[PDB]
Amino acid sequence: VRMNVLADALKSINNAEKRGKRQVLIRPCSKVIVRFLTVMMKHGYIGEFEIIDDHRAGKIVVNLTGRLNKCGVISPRFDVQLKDLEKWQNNLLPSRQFGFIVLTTSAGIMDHEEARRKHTGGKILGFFF
Amino acid sequence: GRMHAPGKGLSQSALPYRRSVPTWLKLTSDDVKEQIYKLAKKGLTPSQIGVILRDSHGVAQVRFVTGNKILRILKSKGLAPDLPEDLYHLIKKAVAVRKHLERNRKDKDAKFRLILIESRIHRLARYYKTKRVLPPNWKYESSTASALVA
Amino acid sequence: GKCRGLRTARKLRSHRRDQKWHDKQYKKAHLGTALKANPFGGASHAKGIVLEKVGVEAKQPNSAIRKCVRVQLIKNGKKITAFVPNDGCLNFIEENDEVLVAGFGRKGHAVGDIPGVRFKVVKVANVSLLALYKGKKERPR
RNA sequence: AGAAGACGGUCGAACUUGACUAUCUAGAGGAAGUAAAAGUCGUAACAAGGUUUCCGUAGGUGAACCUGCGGAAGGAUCAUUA
RNA sequence: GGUGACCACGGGUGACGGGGAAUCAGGGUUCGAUUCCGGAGAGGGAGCCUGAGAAACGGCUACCACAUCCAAGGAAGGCAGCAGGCGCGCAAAUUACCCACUCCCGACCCGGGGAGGUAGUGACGAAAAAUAACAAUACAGGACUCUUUCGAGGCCCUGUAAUUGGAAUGAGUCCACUUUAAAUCCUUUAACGAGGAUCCAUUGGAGGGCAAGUCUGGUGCCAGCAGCCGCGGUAAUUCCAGCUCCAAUAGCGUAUAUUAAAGUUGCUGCAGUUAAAAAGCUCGUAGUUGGAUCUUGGGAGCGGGCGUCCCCGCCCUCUCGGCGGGGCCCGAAGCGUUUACUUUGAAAAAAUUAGAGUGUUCAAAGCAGGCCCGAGCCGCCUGGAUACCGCAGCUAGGAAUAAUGGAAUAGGACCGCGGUUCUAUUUUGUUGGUUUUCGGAACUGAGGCCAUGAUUAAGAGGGACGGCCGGGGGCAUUCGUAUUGCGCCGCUAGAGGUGAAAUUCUUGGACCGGCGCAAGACGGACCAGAGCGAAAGCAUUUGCCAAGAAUGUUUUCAUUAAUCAAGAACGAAAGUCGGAGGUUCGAAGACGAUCAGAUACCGUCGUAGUUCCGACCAUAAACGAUGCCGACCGGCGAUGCGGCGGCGUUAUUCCCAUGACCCGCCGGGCAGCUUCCGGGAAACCAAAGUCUUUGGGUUCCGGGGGGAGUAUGGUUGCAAAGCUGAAACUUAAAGGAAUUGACGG
RNA sequence: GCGGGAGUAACUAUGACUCUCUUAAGGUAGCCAAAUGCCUCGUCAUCUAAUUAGUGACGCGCAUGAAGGAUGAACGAGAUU
RNA sequence: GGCGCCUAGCAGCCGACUUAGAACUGGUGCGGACCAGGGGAAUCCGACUGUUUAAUUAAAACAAAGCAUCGCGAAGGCCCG
Ligand SMILES: [Mg+2]
Ligand SMILES: [Mg+2]
Ligand SMILES: [Mg+2]
Ligand SMILES: [Mg+2]
Ligand SMILES: [Mg+2]
Ligand SMILES: [Mg+2]
Ligand SMILES: [Mg+2]
Ligand SMILES: [Mg+2]
Ligand SMILES: [Mg+2]
Ligand SMILES: [Mg+2]
Ligand SMILES: [Mg+2]
Ligand SMILES: [Mg+2]
Ligand SMILES: [Mg+2]
Ligand SMILES: [Mg+2]
Ligand SMILES: [Mg+2]
Ligand SMILES: [Mg+2]
Ligand SMILES: [Mg+2]
Ligand SMILES: [Mg+2]
Ligand SMILES: [Mg+2]
Ligand SMILES: [Mg+2]
Ligand SMILES: [Mg+2]
Ligand SMILES: [Mg+2]
Ligand SMILES: [Mg+2]
Ligand SMILES: [Mg+2]
Ligand SMILES: [Mg+2]
Ligand SMILES: [Mg+2]
Ligand SMILES: [Mg+2]
Ligand SMILES: [Mg+2]
Ligand SMILES: [Mg+2]
Ligand SMILES: [Mg+2]
Ligand SMILES: [Mg+2]
Ligand SMILES: [Mg+2]
Repeated sequence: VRMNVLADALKSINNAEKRGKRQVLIRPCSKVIVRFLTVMMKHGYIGEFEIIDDHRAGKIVVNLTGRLNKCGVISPRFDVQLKDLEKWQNNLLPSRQFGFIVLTTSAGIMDHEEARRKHTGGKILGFFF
Repeated sequence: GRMHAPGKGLSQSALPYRRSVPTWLKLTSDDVKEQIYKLAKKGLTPSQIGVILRDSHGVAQVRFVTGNKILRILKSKGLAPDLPEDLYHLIKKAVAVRKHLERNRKDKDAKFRLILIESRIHRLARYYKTKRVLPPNWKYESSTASALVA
Repeated sequence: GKCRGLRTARKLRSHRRDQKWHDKQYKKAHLGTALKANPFGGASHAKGIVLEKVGVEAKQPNSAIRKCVRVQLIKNGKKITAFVPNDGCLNFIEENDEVLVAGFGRKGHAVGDIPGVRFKVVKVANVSLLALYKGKKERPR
């Protein structure tokens, strides 16, 4: 059964991006997915996304801008401290010039640069570059 | 997929987005409640009550029109069945299969289906004992289950 | 696939230490039966008494009489065969000599065309075979 | 004030005996596995290997093997006509 | 009672534990007998005196094992302290000097200390660093230059060899000083001390990997080399040597343990169709993992510049606010859950690790040191940081993520109002009488109010219901020809079988034809890359019995789920046991052929079996050689089932329904074709894709080939056998996919 | 009821193998100097100081052998060490 | 009957044997007589229990369950006469 809604959504986005589609539909929506997509949209890797609201869990239609390479997930949400965030960063990112790691922190869902900026750790969510 | 079958069917019910009661429904909440009471006294399980109400009296969702579910209404009035409907039907099926099997000893297919049904019974009973619907000491005995159903 | 849950460490480590017995190096180094079967008993070198001088036929593509000595080790009394590794160093070997024997190169495995020989003589009568071969010092008459 | 000594109790070494358990180890005879000799007999497997091969099971034969029953194609057929 | 699959208990350890060490992307893997801390022991045990402290052993007692002296009556032992012996070994130092330093003990400034310091042995290992430098001649070379190769010097850099050829130094001899308890060593410093500067650099190599010779002489598959490929059988790039080169250098080779290489143990991060590999199938407990949903946006001046950036201010309650009665303020009580998480702070031995400062002559080190001294400085300035220290425990901020709960038989929250029992203090100050609703706590009855209180109903699941659908299963029943045998009838000499025959049956009527009878098997054609079932498997008719997927659903419950060690059900064929039955076929067996032989292939016969009922067994190339659940990622035409919508044809009927076709759509299946989605070693695969751009959940399982699925132990079985399952030893390949050739009865 | 004779493997020794004669078929699975083996107190091992005894093993077995062969607990006033 | 709470059960009386534990004690003797299995490792045969030569053989012999074969449908099979 589906146990990682964020993982399913991220895999769907990655496959649609690889196939070159202009829009992608991810069926199970959640607050975590919306926050992840908001982070990606603020960093410009995706376009606008619109939430179709049924009385069940909603759906999301994302406009793909074509500038995404990978948007994978780290399924076991490991506890990430600021002392090992660098090791996570150079394990998951293509380079130190670009690429972001989204981790859920006590201050909210945000990328690793903002996490280090406001000096907090959290649980790993995923990455995109 | 199915719990005990290699089937991946999709046949379901698509509840509409409009939760509002249709304007052509003249039945009020108390009227629907009285209909449910009459059907429950006649002996219908909540699934059958809902089916009759939807087919004949034109009510779409008892929860939408009254604010409460059928089992909640029955339990509030005090005439809900002692066993849950699905558990009762599983025990009924198991009793029927055992009755067939005690005459057809070579029906190994029936023995396999009986094992599947009893596994479902035990899992559902575990769920109900967790939710405290059933007594904490409730146990399904194959010998004494025949007097509980039909 | 493999399990990835946050509290699967017990299963991960149990599976790892179960599967670690299936490679030859770990099994040899941690079972102990190889240590018992090793004539040296986990020692780099050993001492022995030359029981005999023998010649061993080389393998199929080669054709030579490799010069070896049958040696009984002073400790645990095990009998082994040790190659004498130079042109004329068998002449420096006689009966009842106290020879030092080392491994023959690849950790208890036969080397080259010499079948079933895992040791070689380093010193005889507390003088090095290299020294005797180069003539830097003489047999203790 | 009092030593030797004695009855009893308690820790209890040690000896004898028996049991259990670890390794090492002899053994008539039997039965295997490796290696080398162009040793003897055959030619079962590779081609349709000259009875297609192989699996499970059972019986039989100097030896590879053979045969029955069910299976596989990793076949020598991706196909055979209203 | 207590402990156990969250691994108890038992066994092993070549286990003292830790601080730490090796290796070094990250993660890890090994090692810690060893100087610091903690523990234990003093030949093995055991028991004690004394003392604050011992189950002390440089204390005692006894036994055991060793072992000393003896006048044989007795007596005395404990170096895993410092040295030093023997033994064991591959393996490890002097029976030296001193309490001078650091400290310890004592009645104590004074004694003692094999603690400890010093020296000796010491290529364990680490740091520095000699074996030569310069100049001038010849012969070369240079972007050299001077006339345009010709010849030279107004230059530079090597090598060859010399009466060069005179400069600098040590390594050593050795006086003194210094050091030191006394010496030694180092640093100073006299004097000797270098031209094969003979004051002499070695260890391994020169086919490849891997830097270096297709040199020469011997040997001739011998000797030998060779970690691996390999060299050597008379012209050796590989052996034995000479010469010459190569690498490191006062070090280098070898053996062994271990680390990296090894993404060949894979958490990061491996694989499992064909290379080794997914259990025959399903259920299923522990374990692991689990859908969505509860506060978001609005504010003001400081503001990563309302500068529509935003340090950022945010536009819990009640108790004496310590500046019985002030707004001049911030303390006492609780958290409208409990946790995980994250950040901070504390507490975390030193040494070591990283790292700050410091010219030890540089460095490894060490924790030192530096400023002036004009000679009066009748002395000044410092340092002896800091970081890390897992996990567990403590504290304070945050509340995203994840678990967990609150009100459903209201036994709910909050505001009060009745009626209950006690009591710290009352003071209705002379004591005593005390009223104390005094203050709060004791249970209990009737109210008001809360918007009174149940998130939604997953392209999650279970269940109900409707019409179907299907070689799904069991029981009974019906039919079909065929085969074999038998009985009658007809006519005949062959019939059968084969590559050819023969065994065999035949004037006794064999075979053949006809009519019947009996028995037991088997359900052809229809029958398909069609269906159903968890697989194994399932195909004559009809009836009965339960079961089921898919579909339809504006039905119901509301997370009840996925995968699953242990355990359980079923599980082709063969085989086993008991009872029936035994037509055909047919292991074993017999015979005839074939053949060199023929225990076979071919033919004739034929036992067990093949059939049914009941009980075992639990194995197959049990195959898709391919785990399950979930999501995504091309096209196309079909097919099976169900549903939905449409021109028409057809069946009867008078029209629609309902069947049979035709055209589509949807869902679940068996598949097929095609594709530069992508993957893969490729064959190939729309899964074997979405994998170095590596993480959806979870189960099993492989680690070169053999030995070997063997031995042994355990367990199951009537047996056959099934499950679990090594090691010694051996080997450099064994294998997979494709290409070319050769070959094919 | 269930056979003979010859030759044959790179040391010898055996004979997997090959020839023939013959039978109705040539003794298969097993088991053994057995309560069944003459030779015989067979040969080897074990048990003892010493064993024509016992046990284990071997098998061309005068003359073992399958409705009886071979095993196997329990039992036996059975025979033996 | 207004009249009260054994409700963690009390009070009195009566009664067999049996078991367990402790102290003391005797010249270590105590199932004190009587009653009352020596044990173990194997081989052969017979499965076992049973039976047998009264008056020399109790056995390995006979029987046995089990297994297999044969005859017979009554005008019959087997047997007496
Ligand atoms: Mg064959
Ligand atoms: Mg063949
Ligand atoms: Mg130890
Ligand atoms: Mg230690
Ligand atoms: Mg210590
Ligand atoms: Mg002690
Ligand atoms: Mg002591
Ligand atoms: Mg020198
Ligand atoms: Mg050379
Ligand atoms: Mg390594
Ligand atoms: Mg691998
Ligand atoms: Mg394979
Ligand atoms: Mg479970
Ligand atoms: Mg969730
Ligand atoms: Mg014929
Ligand atoms: Mg079967
Ligand atoms: Mg039978
Ligand atoms: Mg036949
Ligand atoms: Mg999984
Ligand atoms: Mg292997
Ligand atoms: Mg025989
Ligand atoms: Mg005999
Ligand atoms: Mg005899
Ligand atoms: Mg005797
Ligand atoms: Mg015997
Ligand atoms: Mg034998
Ligand atoms: Mg008897
Ligand atoms: Mg018997
Ligand atoms: Mg009698
Ligand atoms: Mg008599
Ligand atoms: Mg008698
Ligand atoms: Mg019998």
